[PDB]
Amino acid sequence: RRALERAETLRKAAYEMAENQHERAYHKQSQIFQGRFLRKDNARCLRFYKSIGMGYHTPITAINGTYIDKKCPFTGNVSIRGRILRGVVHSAKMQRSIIVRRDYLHFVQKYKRYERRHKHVAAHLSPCFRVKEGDIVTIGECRPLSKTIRFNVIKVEPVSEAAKKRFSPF
Amino acid sequence: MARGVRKHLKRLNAPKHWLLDKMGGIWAPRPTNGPHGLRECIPLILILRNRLHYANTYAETSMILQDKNVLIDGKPRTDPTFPVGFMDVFEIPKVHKTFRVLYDVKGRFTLVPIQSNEAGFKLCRVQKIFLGDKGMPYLSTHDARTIRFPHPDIKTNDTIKINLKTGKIDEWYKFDIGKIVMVTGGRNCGRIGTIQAIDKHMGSYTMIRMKDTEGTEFLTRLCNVFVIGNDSPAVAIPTTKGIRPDIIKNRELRLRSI
Amino acid sequence: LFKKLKYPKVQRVVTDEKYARKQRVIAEKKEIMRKSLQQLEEYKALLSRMGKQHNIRIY
Amino acid sequence: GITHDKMYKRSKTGAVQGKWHKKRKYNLGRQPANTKLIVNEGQKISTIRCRGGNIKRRALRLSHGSFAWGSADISHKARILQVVYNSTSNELVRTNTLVKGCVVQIDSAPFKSALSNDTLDKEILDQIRGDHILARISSRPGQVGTADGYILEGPELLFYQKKLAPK
RNA sequence: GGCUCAGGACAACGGUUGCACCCCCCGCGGCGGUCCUAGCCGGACACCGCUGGCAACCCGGCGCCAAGACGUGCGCGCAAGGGCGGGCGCCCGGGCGAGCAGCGUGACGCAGCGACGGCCCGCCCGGGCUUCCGGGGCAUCACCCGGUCGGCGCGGUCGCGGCGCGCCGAGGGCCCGACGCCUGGCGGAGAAUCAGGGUUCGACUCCGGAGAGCGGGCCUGCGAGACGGCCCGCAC
Ligand SMILES: [Mg+2]
Ligand SMILES: [Mg+2]
Ligand SMILES: [Mg+2]
Ligand SMILES: [Mg+2]
Ligand SMILES: [Mg+2]
Ligand SMILES: [Mg+2]
Ligand SMILES: [Mg+2]
Repeated sequence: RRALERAETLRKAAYEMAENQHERAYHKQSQIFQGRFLRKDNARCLRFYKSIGMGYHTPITAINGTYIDKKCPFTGNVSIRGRILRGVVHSAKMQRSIIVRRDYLHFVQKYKRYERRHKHVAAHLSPCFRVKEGDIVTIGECRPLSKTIRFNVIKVEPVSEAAKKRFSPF
Repeated sequence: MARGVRKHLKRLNAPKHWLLDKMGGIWAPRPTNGPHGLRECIPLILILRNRLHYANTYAETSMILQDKNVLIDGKPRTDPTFPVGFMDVFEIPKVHKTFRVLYDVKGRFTLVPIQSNEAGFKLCRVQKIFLGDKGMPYLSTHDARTIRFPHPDIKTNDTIKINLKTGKIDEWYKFDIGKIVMVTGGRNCGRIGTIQAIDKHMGSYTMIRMKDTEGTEFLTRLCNVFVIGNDSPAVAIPTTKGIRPDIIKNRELRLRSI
Repeated sequence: LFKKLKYPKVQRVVTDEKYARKQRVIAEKKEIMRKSLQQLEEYKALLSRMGKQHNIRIY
Repeated sequence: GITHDKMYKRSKTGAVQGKWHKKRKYNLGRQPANTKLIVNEGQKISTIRCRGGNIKRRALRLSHGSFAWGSADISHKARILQVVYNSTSNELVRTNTLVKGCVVQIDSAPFKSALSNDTLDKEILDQIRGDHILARISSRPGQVGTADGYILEGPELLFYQKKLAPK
């Protein structure tokens, strides 16, 4: 019975989407062959998802969600490869993108002391994740998605609001 | 930004283990493409001129090679810049000399004279298993040799014994703990040891730990670990069994020889 | 169409050795195909305990 | 001439970057093919010598293509009648220009020649009884020289029907 | 290969990643099934003979002949592209850290090789872009950007990408110094000096980058925005 409820919920999302005439085009998952939704039995899978590997687990929201994102690392058509980094959220104002703040130390040999430095890194945030300012995120490297974006969010660790901004190298 | 591929090689930019003299000349030979690449090979002329001393100039080496007096795995080669590599066969029938190209403890190429019982084959390291046209399985080796329809039991990083006469596999050595290996690159080139641990890091290099027979222990990455048999070596090895002496011991040896 | 003696050398004449060369080439190609077929057959006979995926010859 | 180099763009902060070399042939571009539906006339396709000696062909005019009905597994070669919708601009539709993603009308003769009676998807049978069937383009003309696709069905068919019904 | 350092100040460059977004001549090793006159096919030009223009540079017309040149092509179905083919919380072979490859089947299309057989695949060197860190001075430069920031769709490219176009929303950077201006600014490996800590320089031998009077465009070719290759404007 649990699978049946999922299929009905997914099926509605496809048909209420066709009633949003404001949209210029019909957005779909490339892997799934439209036409399975005309089958009354639940003999076929209606949603596609994958495991990115490296020990990370797929969120239940992506598996049970009703959203389309070709740049998502779980339901889209991109692959994670290279460097995995961490940081805190700096701004979340774009449609599906954020700015990540990274902090590190730089050593000066003449004075035998350090300097605190930071860089800004832009990344893509899939709808499966909810993020506010100050949370800690883990980002994986992918192929160029835009002029400044080469990373994708993979894990979010909430932080309490009102907490003190602190220098947090990661 | 050069408009095309490079064809020259300055003497100072050449690999160190070739041991070219600084003032020999401005230029150095540029090996052509072949079984082995630039950084893991050595041109034929260097062996024929600066090692065996059979020739004193480029022209003599070219004449000798044209006369087809040198065989490399049973096939005469006329290219003065043909690249020679590890676990090759170097036989000169006209002087009844047969050698196998290996690495010395110091990390240089050496010629180990061999017998006829073991001079009709070579050992190859398998680096890749891929599907070719029509889904037919294949395999590739460190010497740029591709074999079709191999045994399923053969996996990556194994060692393969191919007969030179025909070019067919006869047996293979699995990659496992307790198998004698030889290091083919890095700071530990030429050493012989036995695998003791295999530690794999996700998304990065795999590290191999082996112990020398005397008791020494050293580490290297899997990309330059070469199995040369089970427990005991399948092929001949230089006089010293891959034991690198210390500076003090080497200085004592030098003084003794002086 | 139909001192020294100078005449042009004839071209496009098929003497004995051309026939032998063509026959040898044909035989070599035929035996190559036969050996490949035999190797495929023996490999297929092997793998009795595993799957396989090769392009089946049509016709 | 035409280039896709990033050296002529501004930086993420909005600053202007200096030009430190001349134009290179790695980063060149070419004019669009603008493939036109036929509706000295015939199919015309051109060949282009690309980098490495590779060959690329752009269609300038075509009239036919292969279309597949996935649900019943029926594929035939059909004639394209005209473009009726495009998600990028109405000007492409007016000019009858073929690109990937275009929604077109194909002749129903090949598909009504058989299985006009078999109980399949009802929404497609009604189209079969008529003269044209809504379809979509899946290939990239201008790169491969073909215009292939599939017959619509499911939610997308309803979406496009509602889109182009009130007109 | 050789010459030089004009240009260019989040760029070039140095170390460290990646292409599951890529191209690659020679060489080495494999592979080699091709739908519908083969004792061996067809026509030309070059050089050359005759005949000529023009100060030079340059070429014209007629005429028999060769190919490892050009064209056609004997041949056991095969190029590119396109539709369909896995799950029910996650994990526990061709191959991976990673659903990546290959294959079957329904439709299209007949690309390449073949008048002394090589299309194709792998390696190799090389290139293209790309991750992280470093990367001049002036605050009598304090606010700057408007394809500028992001999303959707198509096109083009060897290929990802505001690279370009249409629509949508608004964003992005900054005293941890943005933007602007200046430099008698190519960078590094390194050089001079000398308790230790440091200061100054770095046209020139090795590596990398850029250019061939200034600014643009392009053919050939695997590979050039080539200049001891061609076209245009300007100045000589
Ligand atoms: Mg035929
Ligand atoms: Mg021919
Ligand atoms: Mg200057
Ligand atoms: Mg230089
Ligand atoms: Mg140049
Ligand atoms: Mg030029
Ligand atoms: Mg030149």
